[PDB]
Order: sequence, then C-alpha cells, then structure tokens
Amino acid sequence: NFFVIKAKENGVNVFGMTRGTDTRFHHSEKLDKGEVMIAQFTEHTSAVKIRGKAIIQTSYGTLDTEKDNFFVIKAKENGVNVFGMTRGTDTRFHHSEKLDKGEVMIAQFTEHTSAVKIRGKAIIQTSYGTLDTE
Amino acid sequence: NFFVIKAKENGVNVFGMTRGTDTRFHHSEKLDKGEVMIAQFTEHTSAVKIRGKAIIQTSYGTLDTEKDNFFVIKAKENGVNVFGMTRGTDTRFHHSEKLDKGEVMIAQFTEHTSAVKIRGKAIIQTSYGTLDTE
Amino acid sequence: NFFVIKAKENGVNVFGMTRGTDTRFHHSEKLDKGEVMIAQFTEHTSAVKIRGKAIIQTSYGTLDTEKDNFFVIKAKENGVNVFGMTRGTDTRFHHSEKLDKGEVMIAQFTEHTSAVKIRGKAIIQTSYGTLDTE
Amino acid sequence: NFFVIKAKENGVNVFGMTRGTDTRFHHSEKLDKGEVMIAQFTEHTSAVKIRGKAIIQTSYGTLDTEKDNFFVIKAKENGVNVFGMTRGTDTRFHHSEKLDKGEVMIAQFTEHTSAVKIRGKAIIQTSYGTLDTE
Amino acid sequence: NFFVIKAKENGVNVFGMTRGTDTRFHHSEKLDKGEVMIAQFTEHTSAVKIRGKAIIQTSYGTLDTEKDNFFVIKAKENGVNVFGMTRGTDTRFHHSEKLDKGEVMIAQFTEHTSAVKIRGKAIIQTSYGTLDTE
Amino acid sequence: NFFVIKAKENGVNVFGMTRGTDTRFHHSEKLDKGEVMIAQFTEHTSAVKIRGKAIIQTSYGTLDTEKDNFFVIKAKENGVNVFGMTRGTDTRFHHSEKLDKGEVMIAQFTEHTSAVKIRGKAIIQTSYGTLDTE
Repeated sequence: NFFVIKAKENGVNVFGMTRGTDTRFHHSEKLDKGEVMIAQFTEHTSAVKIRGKAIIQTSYGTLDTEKDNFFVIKAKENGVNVFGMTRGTDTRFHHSEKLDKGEVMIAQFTEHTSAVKIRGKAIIQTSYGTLDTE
Repeated sequence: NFFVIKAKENGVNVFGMTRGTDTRFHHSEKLDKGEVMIAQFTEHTSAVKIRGKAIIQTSYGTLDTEKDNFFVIKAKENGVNVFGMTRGTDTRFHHSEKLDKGEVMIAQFTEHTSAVKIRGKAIIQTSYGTLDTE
Repeated sequence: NFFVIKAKENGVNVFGMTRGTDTRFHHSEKLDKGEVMIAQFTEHTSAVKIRGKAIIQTSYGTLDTEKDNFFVIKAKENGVNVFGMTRGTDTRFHHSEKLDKGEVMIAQFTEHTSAVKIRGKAIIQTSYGTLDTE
Repeated sequence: NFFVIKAKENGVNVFGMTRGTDTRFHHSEKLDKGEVMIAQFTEHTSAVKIRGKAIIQTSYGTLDTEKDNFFVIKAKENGVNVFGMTRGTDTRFHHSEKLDKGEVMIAQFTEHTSAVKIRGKAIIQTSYGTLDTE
Repeated sequence: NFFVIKAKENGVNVFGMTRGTDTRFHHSEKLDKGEVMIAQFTEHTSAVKIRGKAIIQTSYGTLDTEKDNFFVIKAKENGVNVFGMTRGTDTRFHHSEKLDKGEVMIAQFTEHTSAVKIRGKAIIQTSYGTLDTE
Repeated sequence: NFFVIKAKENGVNVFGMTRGTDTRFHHSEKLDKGEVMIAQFTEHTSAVKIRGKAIIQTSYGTLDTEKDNFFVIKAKENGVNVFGMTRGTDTRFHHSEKLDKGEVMIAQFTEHTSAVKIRGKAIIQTSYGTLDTE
C-alpha cells in the first residue's frame, strides 16, 4: 500500500525505521512549505515517523498534525510511547518507542512483531475505523 | 486477521493459548487504565483469553465486557465452559474449557479442531452475525 | 465454510456421514436445551444429518426445524428420501437416503457425487435462493 | 457452477452431451411430478438438454418451459437448431443441433468450441442479460 | 471474455484477424436475418471485424451499427483507419487498418501491440466508459 | 492498467521514459486535432510525459490540460519539477524532473523507485482521490 503527505511549513521531517526488532532511523528528510510526498512500504522500511506541520492521507482517511496490513497512530500529547512484541516463543515487549504531541507514526505488521502496545494519549486509525485514547 | 482491545481499568489480562489440542496459557499480560492493544493470530497462538474491564473490537463489531476464519464468545454468567473436537477419525470432545461472567474468548479454526461446544450462558459473534444463548 | 446450530430441547442429535459413495454414520451427538454448535466441513465429513428440535443457521439464512459449495434440505413431511449420483462414466443413482418430517440435511459437493435427487416434500436452500417442493 | 430443475409432470427428461466435438446423449433421465434436480458441469458433461414440463433456475434467473462461463437457450418454436465452431486453425461449423418448441439447452465453453450459432426462434440468457430472437 | 451479435439482415459478415503484427482475415462468415452469434477471444483470434446490419452487445453496453482487457470502435463515417504499435524497443506504427461508415472493430491487447491509433470519426467504448471522436 | 488521451490540436506529443533510474525519452509522438490514443504501461515504459492541448482520461477521472499502482500529476504552473527515490539501502533523490505549465505526467511504481517528490504548483490524482498543491 501507499500513503500521502503534505507540508504546511519548512522542515517537515521523515524518519525511516529499519525493519525488524533492531530499530533506528536511517533518514531525516526536510520538506519545505507546500511539499507533497508519496512513498511505499518496503522490505527495508516497515514503518515511518513523521514530524513537523504536515497533512497525512491514507486509506483510513485524512489526518492533520495540528487538529486536536498497517495501522496509524497520532500523538495527542507529549510523552507518548509505543512498545513492540517479539514474534515466536520468546515473548516480551522488546522496545519502548517515544513520541511527542502532534507526532505521527505508521507501520506495517512484520514477521518480527505480532502485537504493539501504546502509551500516552493518542489517536488510532485502522482498516476497521478509528480509536481515541480518551 | 486482527483484533483491538481497550482497557477500562488496571490489571486487564491477556492469556495466549498454545495452538493445538494441548492447551495452556503461556502469557499473562497486565494492562493499565487507558491501554490499547493490537495483535495477530499466529501459528503459536490460535486463541486468546481476555480478562478484566476492557473493550474488545473486531470485524464482527464492538463488544463490551460489562454490558449485559474465527469466532467470538462472551460469557454472560459464571461457570461458562467450552469444548473442542479432535480432527480426524478419532472423534471426541477433548477438553472442557471454563470461563466466568464477563470473560471473553476468541479463537481461529485449527487443523487440530473442526468444531466446538459451549456451556453456560454467553453471547456469540461470527462473520454471519450474532447469537445469544438465551 | 461453516454452519451454526442451536438446541431447543435435550437430545438434539448430529450424525456425520462418511465422505464418499460408502455412506454411514460415525457419530451420534446429544445436545441439551440451550446448546450451540459450530463445525466445519472436513475431508472426513462432507455432509451432516441433524435431528431433534433445533435452530440451524447458515450463509443461505436461518432455518427452524418446527416451522412448516453446498446445499440445504429440510424435510417437510415423513418418508423424505434423497439419492446421489456416482461421478465418472459409470452413471447411476447409488443410494436412496431417507429422512423424516422436520429432519434437516446438509452436504458439500464431492468428487464422488456430481448430482443429487430428492423424494418427499421438503424445502431447499442454496447460494442462489430457496426452493419448496410444493 | 450449478443449476436447478423442477418437474411439473411425470417424464421430464435429461440428456447429457459428451464433452467435445463428438456429441451424443449418454443418459435419459425420467422425473416424476414434483421432482427437483441439482447437478454440476463436469469434464464428462459440458452441456445438458432438458425435456418436458419443468422449471429451470440458474444464476441468470428463473426460466419456465411453458411460458411464451456458460450460456442458456430456450426454444420458442419447433425446428430450433444450434451449431458449434471447432477451435483451432481448422475452422467450420461442425454440427447442427436441433431442438423443439419449449426445449431448453445449457452448455459451458469448451476447448473444442469457441463459438456457437443458433437457428429457429429462441430465448437466450447469459451473465450479461437476456436476448430474444424476435 | 465474450461478446454477442445479432443480425438485422442477410449477409452480416465476420472477419477474424490473425493474432500478431501480421494481420489478415482468415474467415468470412455470412449471417441471415435474425442470426445470433456468440464467440470468445482466442490465441488464434485477438480481434474481430464485423460488417453489415447487426446489433453488437458487450460488457461495455449495447451498440447498434445504424444509429448515428479489450476495447471497442464504431466507425461513424467512411475512411476510418486504425494503427498499431509494435511492442519492444523497436517502436513504430506498423499498420494502418481501414474501416467504413457503420463498421465495428473489437480487439484485445496482445504481446505484439501495446498501443493503438485511430483515424476517421468513430465511437469508442472501454471498461471505463465511452468516447466520441467529435 | 491503461489510459486514454484525446488531442485538441495538432502536435500533441508523447514522450516515453525508460524504466529505471536512468531516465530519457525514447519517442516523440505527434498527434493531429481529433486524435485518440490508447496504450499500456510496459516493462520498457513505466512513465509517460504528455505535451500539447489534449484530454487525458484514467481510472482516477478525466483531466484537461487547459483548465486551471500508478499516480497522476498535472503542472499548474511553469518550473514544476519532480524527484525520485532510489530503492534499497543507498538512499537519495536521484533526479530532478522538470515540467511546464499545463504539462502532465503519469508513472507506475517501479523496483527502482519507492517514493517521489514534486516541486512547483501542480494537481495530483491517485486511487484515493485528488490533491492540489495550493
């Protein structure tokens, strides 16, 4: 599948997360005002972290960064965190991702992870609908 | 497929059942108030047992723990039990699962089981609709 | 595919027919009042015979035993019979199944049978709709 | 796919045509009043000829013998004929089938035939709709 | 896929074009008044040229010869021509087909051709809709 | 998939871009007034550049050159540019395409490119809807 982004300012950033349990950012894009980005989910990148004033658009609908298979998360407040399961018999929440207010995250479901856990107040969108932490 | 859970309290628990006739719980999660969980059905886990005050959401609709392919069961009362068939020529109800009032169960259909039998008063949801024991 | 049953009394029975031309019953279930059953069609069982006061539910709709791919039959009266073709060049109606008033039958289409013939007054449901013998 | 027939009298007949250019009838069924028949299209039988007072029902709708992929033909009058093409470079109308008023024909599309031609007044039904010779 | 034709006169003709860049007519059918034809698109025939007073019917709708994947063309006037691309690196319009007023053409997309060009005034129908040269 | 073009003048041009990171134009078509073109996306051509007064029609709708999976771009003004990502670990915007006011571009998603970036004011259409740079 694919997604669409639009920039409301200069400096809107994109971080690509390495696919797998070992997670780190390999890119730091910079988008000027009026930018529009189109991209896929690849074997190298199963998730994307968006930053800055931007508009994100996907199959589940259109999301705004400022307004108060795969899945969507929008951080309503600061300190928002996320956790990931390790597939297989060895079971534990491997990582504790972190996000700030207004940050957005998107990720597919990988052979390395079968479940996810979230912390902080945030909005969630899926192929089934939407879900708010409050 | 996938499912979504939301926690209304602290201590909402998740038990993963080992896939196959040999059934036992390999995990005991703990969810605080405001938790949200997303997970898949895996070769290691064909069924899930949910416990505590929570909201469960699936393709068949949205279910509440307190309000009075794969399938869904919601225990309306205490003493609710479930049974499973053994696939193949050797035919008999192998186990007698047990559930309490307000407990929820979800399970795929496995190569080890072709049919299921339920006891106690409960609610059932499927790709076809819903069914109440009363 | 799958089907759902509900019991209105004690003693609702289920007979599984051996897949193939050689047909006989390998099981005789007993369902108490309030029972609910879920099962698949398997290589070992291509058809099922239901007996007793029960409610049957499938993709073609919901059927009642008392009210006056695969296919559905409901015996409106006693003496209802069914016949099966033998696939291949050797062509003849191999068997003459029998059913009583209120009895229900369900069966897939197998490599052993390509056509079926019915006798007695009965109701039929398919992926296309419903059909009454009268 | 499949089809359904219902008999309005005794002696409703079914002829199965051998699949391929070499066409002849291998069966002559007899249906009493109130009969109902269900059958498939098989490698041995790509077409079926129906005779007598009967009701035929398919994905394209419900047809009556008396009222004035695969395809459907209903003979409105006597002398109705049909012709078949031979697939491959060798091209010619191999046969000239014949039908009487009220007769019905059904046939799949085979590796031996790519096109068909009809004569007499008749009604035609397809996955696209219906067509009358008049 | 398939198509349907109906004849409004005697002498309605059908020309089958050889599949590939080398195009010539291998057949010249003759249809009397009231004829109805059904045929497929085959490896031997990727396109068909229709001539005479007839009614053509396809998934894109119903067309009349007199009224003023694959694709459809209807010649509104005389001198209508069509051209075909040669697939691969070697690129040029290989042929210049010709059609008269009221003539109709149908063709699949082949490994030999990836694009087509038309000349004269004509009507076009596709899986997307219709298009008129005027 | 496919697309349709119509010419409003003489000299409407088509440029085919070589599939892959190495991009250059292999063809320069000329379309007279009233032209209509149909073509596919091929292994040799993953994108097409349209020039001149023309009407373009695709699954996402109908576009006009003058009015003020794969994707669509319409240059609203002069100086419009586009950029492409290089798939794999080696990550950078390889090229900076350029377009003038009224120019249109169409391209599939290739194994060589996973994302694209645009510059200038333009209109975008996708399987999800439309997007304007303003």
